[PDB]
Amino acid sequence: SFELLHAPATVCGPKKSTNLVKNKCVNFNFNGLKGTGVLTESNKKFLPFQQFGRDIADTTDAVRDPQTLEILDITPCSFGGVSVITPGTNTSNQVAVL
Amino acid sequence: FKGLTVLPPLLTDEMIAQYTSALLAGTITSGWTFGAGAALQIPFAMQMA
Amino acid sequence: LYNLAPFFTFKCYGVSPTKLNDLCFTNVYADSFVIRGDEVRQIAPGQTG
Amino acid sequence: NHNAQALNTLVKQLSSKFGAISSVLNDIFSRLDPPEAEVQIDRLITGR
Ligand SMILES: *[C@@H]1O[C@H](CO)[C@@H](O)[C@H](O)[C@H]1NC(C)=O
Ligand SMILES: *[C@@H]1O[C@H](CO)[C@@H](O)[C@H](O)[C@H]1NC(C)=O
Repeated sequence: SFELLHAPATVCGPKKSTNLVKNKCVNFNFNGLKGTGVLTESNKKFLPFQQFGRDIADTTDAVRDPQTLEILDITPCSFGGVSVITPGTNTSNQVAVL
Repeated sequence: FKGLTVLPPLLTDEMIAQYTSALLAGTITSGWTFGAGAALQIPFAMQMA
Repeated sequence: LYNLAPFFTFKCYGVSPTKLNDLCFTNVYADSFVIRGDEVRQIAPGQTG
Repeated sequence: NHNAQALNTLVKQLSSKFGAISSVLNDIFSRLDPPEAEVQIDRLITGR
């Protein structure tokens, strides 16, 4: 019998440890928490007992480092829509992109 | 985000204000004439008469 | 634990046996007791006996 | 206010499980076999 929720966790299998990357869109795996995002400096006044924070809009904004105990904000790296401006096939093949 | 974005309108507020100023100037200076062809001037007192 | 060959029941509820290597458990109870051969039927959730 | 509330509830409704074990796709894929995670993913996709 075991509880399957996230950290704190004292029992884990064998794995490797990698260093900290800041403002790089990086695939990560924190203590079994799979995902993709970029980690940045946090100015939030996280209390010492706060493990991981769904602060605003019910989003897993932050997770606390199992070794350096730093507040690591998790945000997905930049994405967006792409639009294509064309003058018409009969006129020209030149294309501008927004 | 979660994939939900907002697009800006084509006409800025300044352009709409310019349109409104044009309408006010036309109606003050020419009455209802500017809305049916060439704009013809007329004093405001005679227009209100 | 997989080095032990004679496994009879290894069913898991809510978790996959092959996915245990990539998981972390906040608390685990090694609740153990020896039973008769056929009694593995009644060790199941929501099941009476 | 109507536009803001509609967008806010669209954001907020993601937290529901729709009958699955969890509302997070990563956990379902991480701790279940693909044959058993397929139904959970289908339920979440249909709800969303
Ligand atoms: C080892 O992990 C503990 C757990 O929080 C942490 O406090 C400690 O600083 C870590 N040690 C090193 C050398 O990273
Ligand atoms: C197709 O090409 C002709 C020749 O240049 C042009 O006059 C016409 O406008 C084009 N069709 C459209 C829909 O613009």
